[PDB]
Amino acid sequence: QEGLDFPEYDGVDRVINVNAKNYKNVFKKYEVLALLYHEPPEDDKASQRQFEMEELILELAAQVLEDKGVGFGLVDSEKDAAVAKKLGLTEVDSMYVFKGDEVIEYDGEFSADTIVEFLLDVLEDPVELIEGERELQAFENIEDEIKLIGYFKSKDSEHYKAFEDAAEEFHPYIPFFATFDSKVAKKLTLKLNEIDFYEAFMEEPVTIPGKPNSEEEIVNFVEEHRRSTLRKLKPESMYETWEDDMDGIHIVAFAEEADPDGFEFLETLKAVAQDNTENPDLSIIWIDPDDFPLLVPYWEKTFDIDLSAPQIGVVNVTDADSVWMEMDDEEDLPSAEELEDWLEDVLEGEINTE
Amino acid sequence: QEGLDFPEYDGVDRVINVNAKNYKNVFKKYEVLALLYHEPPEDDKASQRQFEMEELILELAAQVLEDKGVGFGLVDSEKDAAVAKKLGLTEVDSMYVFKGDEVIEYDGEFSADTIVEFLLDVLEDPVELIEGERELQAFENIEDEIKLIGYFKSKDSEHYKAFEDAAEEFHPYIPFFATFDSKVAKKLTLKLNEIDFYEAFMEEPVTIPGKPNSEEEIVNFVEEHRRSTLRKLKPESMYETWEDDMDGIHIVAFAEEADPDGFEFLETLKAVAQDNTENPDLSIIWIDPDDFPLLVPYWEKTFDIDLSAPQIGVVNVTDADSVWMEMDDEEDLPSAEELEDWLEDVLEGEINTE
Ligand SMILES: [Ca+2]
Ligand SMILES: [Ca+2]
Ligand SMILES: [Ca+2]
Ligand SMILES: [Ca+2]
Ligand SMILES: [Ca+2]
Ligand SMILES: [Ca+2]
Ligand SMILES: [Ca+2]
Ligand SMILES: [Ca+2]
Ligand SMILES: [Ca+2]
Ligand SMILES: [Ca+2]
Ligand SMILES: [Ca+2]
Ligand SMILES: [Ca+2]
Ligand SMILES: [Ca+2]
Ligand SMILES: [Ca+2]
Ligand SMILES: [Ca+2]
Ligand SMILES: [Ca+2]
Ligand SMILES: [Ca+2]
Ligand SMILES: [Ca+2]
Ligand SMILES: [Ca+2]
Ligand SMILES: [Ca+2]
Ligand SMILES: [Ca+2]
Ligand SMILES: [Ca+2]
Ligand SMILES: [Ca+2]
Ligand SMILES: [Ca+2]
Ligand SMILES: [Ca+2]
Ligand SMILES: [Ca+2]
Ligand SMILES: [Ca+2]
Ligand SMILES: [Ca+2]
Ligand SMILES: [Ca+2]
Ligand SMILES: [Ca+2]
Ligand SMILES: [Ca+2]
Ligand SMILES: [Ca+2]
Ligand SMILES: [Ca+2]
Ligand SMILES: [Ca+2]
Ligand SMILES: [Ca+2]
Ligand SMILES: [Ca+2]
Ligand SMILES: [Ca+2]
Ligand SMILES: [Ca+2]
Ligand SMILES: [Ca+2]
Ligand SMILES: [Ca+2]
Ligand SMILES: [Ca+2]
Repeated sequence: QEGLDFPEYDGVDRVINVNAKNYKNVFKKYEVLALLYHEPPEDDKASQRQFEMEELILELAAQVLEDKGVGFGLVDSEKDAAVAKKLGLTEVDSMYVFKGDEVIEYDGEFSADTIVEFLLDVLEDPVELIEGERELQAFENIEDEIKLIGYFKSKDSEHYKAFEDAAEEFHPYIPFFATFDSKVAKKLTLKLNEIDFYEAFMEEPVTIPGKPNSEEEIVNFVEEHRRSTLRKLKPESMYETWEDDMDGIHIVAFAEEADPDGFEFLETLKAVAQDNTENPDLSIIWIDPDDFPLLVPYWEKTFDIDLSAPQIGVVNVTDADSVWMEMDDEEDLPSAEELEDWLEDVLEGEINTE
Repeated sequence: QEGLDFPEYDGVDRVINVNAKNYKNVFKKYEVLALLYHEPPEDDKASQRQFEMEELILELAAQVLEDKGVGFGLVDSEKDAAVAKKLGLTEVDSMYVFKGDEVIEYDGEFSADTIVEFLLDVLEDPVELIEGERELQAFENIEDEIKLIGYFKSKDSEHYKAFEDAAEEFHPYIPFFATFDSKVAKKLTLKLNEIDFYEAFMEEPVTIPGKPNSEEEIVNFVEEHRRSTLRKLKPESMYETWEDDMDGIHIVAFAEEADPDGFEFLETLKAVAQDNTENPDLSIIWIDPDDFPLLVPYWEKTFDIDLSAPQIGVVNVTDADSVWMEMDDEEDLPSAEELEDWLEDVLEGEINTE
């Protein structure tokens, strides 16, 4: 209770419809503005209470973040079509966050805490500094996300400023790090103004060519290397990741990292992904079921799998049709060779959902 | 949406009031029964709305976990005082989970996902086996919670069965591990029938004396060593931890593990905690603000601290009055000796909230 009191919605109306009349003043009122771009709801009671539930979630987030200068609004895809075209709102059910000169699309779990955590991340500065051996270890501990790190003279360096400009383009989904510490740069093998790109779960980085790097060179490189061989599904971006597949067919690996059997399978998956990381056609989404408890019974019934054991399979996003690697039980995990056999069969189409 | 469809409440009334007339019927209907013990809500509209919101959270959890044999019910502390006393429901706002011969008290964040995640943990078996070096590594990776591991001949061992009996008494809050692997036991330095107790964040375990250990011997040891020197606040048990104050105060350390500065402060805190782990009067609650986004603005306003930087201080649990260690900014972290001197001043009353 005292010192540990979750906020409860006070009923004050803070999330309003944004339209051609007020959108210019609403932007002036709030330093950071989050606009949910939505289609008009249907009269169905299941979709009626659904839409009212969404706005109340934004109402709680608006209350929690009021003092930090964050505002929330709603934009109707039909009623406010001219406003949506002017602002760049194009994907229904996405929430567009306006910070400075940037527009950030939120396409993640629509819950109050996930949205507030995301907005708190948006409020942070886009570049994290690294100085000393212990901060370097914190950088090295990052593995489940893409990361960049550059070595510059100081914050006054023109090349640091270009690095920060590029960081703003991907904020807050890709952490950018900068060091002015020559001893840190030496251990990372970074020469002056060099920037290293670390693919998720990869040990070895890729150095951005053509140093020093303009904002344009960094942004183009990151866009070219956007898709990791192994990606971890995260609530803040779960629908963006789920929708980011060419043929709507995912290789999905379920592994509970804290469980001994899940850990064993995760080791093999990471090693295979590392050994095959140059394959431009291989991409695997790792889901830790402990990150999505409300989806665990849904997954087990829809996929006909037991999520207390590791799994890897093929999922068709059209109708959740799926096929899974055969294991006798949790102790019959594939070797790296067996896993590589199975992935090659999936890429060739020999193993499929159809 | 297909493959990533969060469940929505279907309006079916699955959570009902459990009273002296129906309580035996309800226990018979469900394998596992979770009963929320609550006072009657106040009659004003806001109090009524908040109560209906909490029951809808339970209705969603009951819908998600219906096929797994879980049911939820409400017990009124005024209307149902007799049946509450008979069932051992004594702490208002606690949810008591009945599995087998055990009653598990839930005293954590009242959210649908946290509750469903907790119930899925309850449904798991209370002892996890360790076999092989890679599963041993998974055990060694556990550090933010108390863990026990024992070496027995097989599942048929009388001493394994006593170990499993004791595990059920702390399920699912303290993971119990067992190995029948002599190679794993040798690495852990476990002799046959020995049980090692690992306090959270400690590198060295404490062997339970008096092997072979009966259930009562294990339960008494764990209860006597229940409070770690450094314990992490977790949503599943946040109120149990917060209500376990030390003479009306908590020493609270805010540190974001993923942030380089939070990581640095966390290293020092873990080292000081290990160096002072024998002091029974020292206990520190580590809060990672990334784990409680909905409480971050509340904390910054209530404690008057900047949660973008690491913090440690004293919090009075009666009125949330607080005092915090002064640091210029996130780079002005205390050394291990400075942190230990500050903790000593707190334990002597030289630093206090009054
Ligand atoms: Ca509250
Ligand atoms: Ca509203
Ligand atoms: Ca969406
Ligand atoms: Ca831009
Ligand atoms: Ca989308
Ligand atoms: Ca954060
Ligand atoms: Ca700039
Ligand atoms: Ca730009
Ligand atoms: Ca981020
Ligand atoms: Ca290099
Ligand atoms: Ca260049
Ligand atoms: Ca999108
Ligand atoms: Ca595909
Ligand atoms: Ca297991
Ligand atoms: Ca196992
Ligand atoms: Ca790759
Ligand atoms: Ca979880
Ligand atoms: Ca195994
Ligand atoms: Ca096999
Ligand atoms: Ca099929
Ligand atoms: Ca749904
Ligand atoms: Ca009901
Ligand atoms: Ca409670
Ligand atoms: Ca309580
Ligand atoms: Ca949540
Ligand atoms: Ca779990
Ligand atoms: Ca037994
Ligand atoms: Ca017992
Ligand atoms: Ca647990
Ligand atoms: Ca030993
Ligand atoms: Ca004994
Ligand atoms: Ca309690
Ligand atoms: Ca920092
Ligand atoms: Ca720093
Ligand atoms: Ca201790
Ligand atoms: Ca978080
Ligand atoms: Ca204040
Ligand atoms: Ca100082
Ligand atoms: Ca630092
Ligand atoms: Ca002293
Ligand atoms: Ca005071």
